[PDB]
Amino acid sequence: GEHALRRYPTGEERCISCKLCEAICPAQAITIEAEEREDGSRKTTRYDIDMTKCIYCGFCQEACPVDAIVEGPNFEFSTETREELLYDKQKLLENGDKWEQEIAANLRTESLYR
Amino acid sequence: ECYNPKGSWFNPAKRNWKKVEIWQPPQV
Amino acid sequence: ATAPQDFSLAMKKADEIYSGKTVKAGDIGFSAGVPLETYNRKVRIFCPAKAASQSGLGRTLHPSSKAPQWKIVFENLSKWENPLMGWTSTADPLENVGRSTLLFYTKEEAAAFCAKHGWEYVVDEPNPRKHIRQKRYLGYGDNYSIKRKGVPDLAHLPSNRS
Amino acid sequence: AEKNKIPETVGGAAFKGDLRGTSAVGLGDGLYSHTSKWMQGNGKSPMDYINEVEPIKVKGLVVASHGSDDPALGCPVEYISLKGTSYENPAVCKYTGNRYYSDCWKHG
Amino acid sequence: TNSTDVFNVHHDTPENNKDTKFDFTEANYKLVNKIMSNYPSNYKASAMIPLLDLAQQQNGGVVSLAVMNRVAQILEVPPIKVYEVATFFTMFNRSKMGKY
Amino acid sequence: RVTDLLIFKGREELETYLFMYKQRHHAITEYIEPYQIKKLLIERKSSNSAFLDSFYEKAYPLVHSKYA
Amino acid sequence: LPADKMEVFVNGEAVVVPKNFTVLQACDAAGVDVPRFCYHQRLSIAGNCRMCLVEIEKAPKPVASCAFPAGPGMKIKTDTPVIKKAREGVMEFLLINHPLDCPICDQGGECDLQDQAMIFGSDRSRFIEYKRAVADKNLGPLIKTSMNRCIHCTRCVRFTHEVAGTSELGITGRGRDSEVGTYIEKLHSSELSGNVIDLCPVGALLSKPYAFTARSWELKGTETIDVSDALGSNIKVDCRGTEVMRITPRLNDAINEEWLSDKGRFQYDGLKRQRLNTPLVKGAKGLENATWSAAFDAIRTAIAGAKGNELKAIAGKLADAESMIALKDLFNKLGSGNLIHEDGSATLSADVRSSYIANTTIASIEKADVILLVGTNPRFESPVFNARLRKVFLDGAKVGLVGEKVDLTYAYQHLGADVAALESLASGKGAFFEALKGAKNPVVIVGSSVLRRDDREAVLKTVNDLVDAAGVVKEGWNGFNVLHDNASRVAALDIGFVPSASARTNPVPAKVVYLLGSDDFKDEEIPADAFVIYQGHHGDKGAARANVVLPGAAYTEKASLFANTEGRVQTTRTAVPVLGDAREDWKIIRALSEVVGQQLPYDSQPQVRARLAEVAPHFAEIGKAESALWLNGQYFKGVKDLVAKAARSTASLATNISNYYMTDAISRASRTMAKCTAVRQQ
Amino acid sequence: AWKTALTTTFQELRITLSQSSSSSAGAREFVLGQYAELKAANPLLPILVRESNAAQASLTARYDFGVEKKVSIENDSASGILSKLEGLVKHGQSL
Amino acid sequence: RDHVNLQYKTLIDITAVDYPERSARFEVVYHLLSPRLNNRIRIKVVVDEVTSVPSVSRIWNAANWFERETWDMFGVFFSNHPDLRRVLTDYGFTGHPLRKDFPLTGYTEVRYDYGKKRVISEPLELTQEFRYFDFSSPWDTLSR
Ligand code: SF4
Ligand code: SF4
Ligand code: SF4
Ligand code: SF4
Ligand code: FES
Ligand SMILES: [Zn+2]
Repeated sequence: GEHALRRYPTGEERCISCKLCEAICPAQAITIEAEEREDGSRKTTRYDIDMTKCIYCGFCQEACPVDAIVEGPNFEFSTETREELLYDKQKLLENGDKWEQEIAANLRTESLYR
Repeated sequence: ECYNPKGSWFNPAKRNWKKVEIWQPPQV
Repeated sequence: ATAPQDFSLAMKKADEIYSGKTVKAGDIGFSAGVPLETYNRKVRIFCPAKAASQSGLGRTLHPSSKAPQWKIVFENLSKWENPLMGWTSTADPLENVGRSTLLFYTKEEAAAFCAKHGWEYVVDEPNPRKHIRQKRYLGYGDNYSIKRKGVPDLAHLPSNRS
Repeated sequence: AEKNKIPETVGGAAFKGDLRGTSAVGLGDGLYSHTSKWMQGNGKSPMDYINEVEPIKVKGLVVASHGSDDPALGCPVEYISLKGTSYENPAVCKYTGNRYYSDCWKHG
Repeated sequence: TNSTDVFNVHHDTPENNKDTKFDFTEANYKLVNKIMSNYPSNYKASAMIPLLDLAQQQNGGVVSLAVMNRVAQILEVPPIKVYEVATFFTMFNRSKMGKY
Repeated sequence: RVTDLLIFKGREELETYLFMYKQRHHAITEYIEPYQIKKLLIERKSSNSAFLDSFYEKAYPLVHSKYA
Repeated sequence: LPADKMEVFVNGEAVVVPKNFTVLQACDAAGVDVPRFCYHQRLSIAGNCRMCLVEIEKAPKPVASCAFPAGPGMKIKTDTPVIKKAREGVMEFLLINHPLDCPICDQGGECDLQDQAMIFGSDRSRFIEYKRAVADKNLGPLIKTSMNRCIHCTRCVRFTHEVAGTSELGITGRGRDSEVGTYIEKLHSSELSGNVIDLCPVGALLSKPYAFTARSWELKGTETIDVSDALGSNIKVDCRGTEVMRITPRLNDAINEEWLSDKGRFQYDGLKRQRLNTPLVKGAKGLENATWSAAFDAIRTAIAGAKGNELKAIAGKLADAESMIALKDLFNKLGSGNLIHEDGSATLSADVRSSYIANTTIASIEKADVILLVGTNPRFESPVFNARLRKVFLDGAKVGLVGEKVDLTYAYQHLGADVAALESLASGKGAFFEALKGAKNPVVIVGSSVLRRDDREAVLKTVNDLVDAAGVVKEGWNGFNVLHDNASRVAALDIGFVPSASARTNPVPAKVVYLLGSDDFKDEEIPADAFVIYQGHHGDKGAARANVVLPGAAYTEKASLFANTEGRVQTTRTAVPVLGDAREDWKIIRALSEVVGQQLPYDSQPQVRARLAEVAPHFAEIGKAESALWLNGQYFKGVKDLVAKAARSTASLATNISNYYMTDAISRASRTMAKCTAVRQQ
Repeated sequence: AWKTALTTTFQELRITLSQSSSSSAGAREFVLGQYAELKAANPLLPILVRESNAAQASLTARYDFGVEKKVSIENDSASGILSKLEGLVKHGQSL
Repeated sequence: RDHVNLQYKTLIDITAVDYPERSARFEVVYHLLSPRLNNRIRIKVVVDEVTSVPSVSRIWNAANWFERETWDMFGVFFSNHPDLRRVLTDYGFTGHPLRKDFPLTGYTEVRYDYGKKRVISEPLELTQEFRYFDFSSPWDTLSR
């Protein structure tokens, strides 16, 4: 369903800007640009997904090595303007925060199979 | 009317995503 | 350099058996049906040089390489940033076609294609790569040669000292 | 000031005085911090979260870091050198940002 | 259960650091000259190990950074070579050593 | 041969209108409107040469201009 | 098999190779590609990685191709199953202790280790033990270290010793805990430091400025040249969208073997800062936004007042051939001959090409037996050129310097520090003179400092006296070379961008000064009441003193011609589009020519190139260096009275480059260069 | 005589020639024999000798205000080269 | 089709492949089925832009639309075709899209204008350009 960037339990984002999800995206819906953070971490300065270009294949969730990007269980995300459907890093992180427990339970169940 | 992109007119600090800093002429 | 000895054999054989009929330069471009201002664009026919990060010779024009390595590329045009999302916007229809799909085995093939469509072209030959080691380190033995500091002076010998 | 300052790294996972790898994003807008470029609010940043977490003492000269507690539900396994590490200057997991330090090298 | 040296890089210590000065004593320097005479003049770097052993014996059993730099200056070689040789071999102790 | 192909394609263009494949608005947009626009156009004869005008207009002359 | 050539069999196919090749060289000649990690063409053979193992029927066990000499009638098998198994085993040993850092490694899309793992390795592992761990250390502002990812090849150490010559890196340790780096905390001092990053196969050494910013597949590469100095190093500029992300060298054995200096590699940072985007016209409120027409109108009103030599042109370090020929034609049409170059060697004669170019090609300096460096610090002027002089020093060439004592990587004989020593050497009183005379291939290199000297004529006459006495110029070998520190100097001399007879004879206070990218002008050049037009791409000392500022494209944004110190004409490409309301410089000058009432004939880039071909035929031969007829002696016979007129100065032959990292406007804008300068000055 | 007057007449003088060619042999003789004398008479005048292998021999003089007159010097003896330069000087006098 | 031993009663499809490196760019491919032999055969005719291929519709009625599609996508003319017309592309389309020299996005774009109450075609502008990711390895050998 709706995409969501995830955080570690400490509150640090899981994303390490490998940029594999952008390379595997069949529709080219993900644009990523990154930098070195002041502490020294490899972190993204931009992570936006076009939900009017997404095909919800789930390939990006497959390619991510740290489980940073997941397709959440939410299918109620219609909008009244197309601009609200161009997600960005802050919106994706907020969506990950809102659905954290459900996503974690689904991932714990799914880990057994794969 | 809660979420809009950062380049939107509604955004408090609207962003022009220019990747080059421009020289500011000296005063007077 | 020996032979691929695979489907490329039949590929080359289909090439040498068959041939194309000669037409005046630029006539096919009218048959193509694309905007005629496309052929006003200038063409550069070049082979990419090797990336400095990697030491593989596949991308270079080397006897190891069996893939087409000569590209037709068009000149770069204006690019801007989307005011809303900062995406890179363009108006160039021919931005990625030449890099992505226009691959040719030989420079004359790309020149023939350009002359057939009517594109003006400039062919740039790659800088020659010769795998010649320098005389100082021509071989592994040269690393431990007397060249480093000269023949050992024997004036330190006890017989020579006394 | 930030307009003419050299981009520098605080040094948690880097050194105190190094250059910071920087792209040109935000250069026109006037933002020169990593978090400013992507967060427009005044809330707590994830870097503020990771700084709040304290370094953890371990035994040995190498610690295996899987990010999370379960190996297959976190970062790839990583082996971090604990030599020359203390509470003030801990080693860092690049994937997670967790900080570690050990006293074993001092023969303890 | 690691031995004296756990570091293959220089660990700054109040005893061992850049300001520390080591030089051969005059008698030890005469021994240095006799040691060097055994090897050809142009290939003078051949004496690196005997000189490092002599400096270790003089300095109480520790090969410090000043010792390595002094040996490198005497042999007219880049200091990294003396660092590499002092790190390769076992007898060279680069940490403080006891009486025995 | 190229002439033959071009003639066949032009015959196709005629047949589209003749067989009602294309519509009235297509004919308005692609033929009648531009021709009428050209007649209604008033322009000042530019004293600047062709180079100066394109130089003032854009950096890359090869890129098209819309709504000129 | 003519003489030196032998025959070898590789996989049952006959290959004819010289006797001095190895097994790997013949395998490359055969079209077979052997897996390598530690072997490098321009570095000493190591043989440590053991990934090149092939089979020789004569030998019982597999041999390393890189270090095995090939023999007549040798049969080489690179596809035997034993070799496949050995390749897989070596790959396993390479990967057992490698960190699982592929997502966070900046070598992710460009790693030799990954690619050879896929091609020549197994798909699965059997290692369950603890991996080795290393603690990284600072090597400077430009190099990032992840020594855990380090496979113990010796490419960085061999480069630092043989090529760079700072000899700072080594393998300290024994066995598995052996580590690479300075044992002490030291920062890599060579200006060729960036090359270790490219030489590193497995991302252990990485570029700190280009850290976590992009991946390889995202970048579009355009092959262009470096204007940082007059070497004209061939580079590949990688761009994402409208941003240049990184600059890396290209192979050109003629000029830059495969090495790039740090300034050229890391000056792209200053291409995003202090940029000029719009025309600016001065008012009471200062420089303000203006359209192209308004700026041209102001320039027209200014030029109307000035007449003849009152119009003055100063070209910059980064001006290209087309903009300079445009400005030359426009100002000659207006009636001015006051065309000078900012360097300070304005009056240097452009009459004979042999006088101001390196007549010996850069490649041919390899064959030099004795080299004399006059008033030049080749390290600062061109680090890669100093690398080649180091290569010839390694062969056994004897090098003498007649300038100030400088820290060249190699050892040299200090002949003297002042002009009088060169005078004595030219007269024939010197042991080094008897070495220059004896040598079969003598090379004399004169630096740009001698050209920017108030007594350049007599110093050049003394150098020519030495040339004639020692016979460095002979049939089949011209040993006279002049090294330049700027890209635009040789082109400006070639086109004829030199003050005219009237300008030198009767100096006229300039009323309008045109700056073609000149931010290094001497302050006396502008009379301080002149109307200054600055055309350029960064805001610097030039733009601050401008009544009208005309934005122009940079070397990354324009297709322009530059001439090397050897005179080889090379051309740039448009890597990224032009920013804002800026234009190509020759188009700006031609538009201004139309505005002012003297329209220039050319209206297209090929027409400009044809005009360049007319003014100098070699400009038509892009990519080829043209030989120069040795006319230097006739020139000095011509200028007899003038060289007598030239006096003596109380200055010693020395470089004019105070700080190497900042020498032009782009470098001064760069933040990375500022950090490098601060690190050196501490 | 007229060799003194090149400076007054010409703003610059260009001698294009081929490095090794039969057509440019006369130009090579002209440049390697009279260039020193012409420079001695006109020290401050820029006489630019530019050469390429495929270059076609020519003698070009630039007068005031950018007026340029090109004279082909191909397959002409060194004396003819001198005559052609004299004609260029006379043409400059006409202006 | 009609040989007793070889009875390829069916034409599965007709296709063309553009090879710009070759002088004879287009390779027209015919795929057939013999139900009796339970076998598939592939027939290739190598042509260029100017030459034409005789229509085989009289042998197999299914060919008509397949040859019309080949004409539309690649520009290969088929002689004696009953009515050779474009099938897939928009009315008024003159370019042949599957040619390797045709841009992926094309040359024109379609929008409705309020001023002229018509849907109109305009030159292409892209808000976000197509990003070509070059994944090729130097060490690869399978590339021919
Ligand atoms: S689900 Fe598929 S299309 Fe959507 S963002 Fe992920 S990879 Fe791209
Ligand atoms: S979301 Fe996952 S795959 Fe995408 S950049 Fe971040 S870590 Fe890489
Ligand atoms: S060096 Fe190569 S294999 Fe090792 S972590 Fe980096 S990308 Fe992965
Ligand atoms: S840092 Fe790179 S070049 Fe140096 S030894 Fe390690 S892998 Fe080799
Ligand atoms: S390449 Fe020969 S052993 Fe490494
Ligand atoms: Zn971890």
